[PDB]
Amino acid sequence: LRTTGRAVGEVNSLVVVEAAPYWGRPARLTARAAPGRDHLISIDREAGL
Amino acid sequence: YLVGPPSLGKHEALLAYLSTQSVETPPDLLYVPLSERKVAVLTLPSGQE
Amino acid sequence: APAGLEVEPFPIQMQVILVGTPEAFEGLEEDPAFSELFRIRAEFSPTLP
Repeated sequence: LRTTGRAVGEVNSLVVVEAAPYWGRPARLTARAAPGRDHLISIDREAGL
Repeated sequence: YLVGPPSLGKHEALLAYLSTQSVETPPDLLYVPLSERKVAVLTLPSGQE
Repeated sequence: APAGLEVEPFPIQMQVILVGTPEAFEGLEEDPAFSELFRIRAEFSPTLP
């Protein structure tokens, strides 16, 4: 995880972990803006069916 | 009925407040067999048991 | 048994030192009743300085 410099579309988002002892911590979040479908896909929730 | 988040000491404080109240001579409770199979709940003045 | 033996409560004095994997206590830490009893986590890491 980088706490210095710049990057495009990349953010060190904060979240509290409950799959671990209760604590806040950052994780790298990546956004891909790709010309194509008008639909927005979030794979971290969507898994099909 | 008392509602509140846990670890609030509801039982302890409730008991502490209840212990300060006064009720005049709660009658002694007893069972009286009206037959071989029938039992009736009876109340009596204290000391009449 | 025609009639069991009734054990009245007593003020406990023991120190319960549970042992388990971090995942083992993850199934118990979810309820708030575990926290109001236990405040002491003896934490072991798989790494040392």
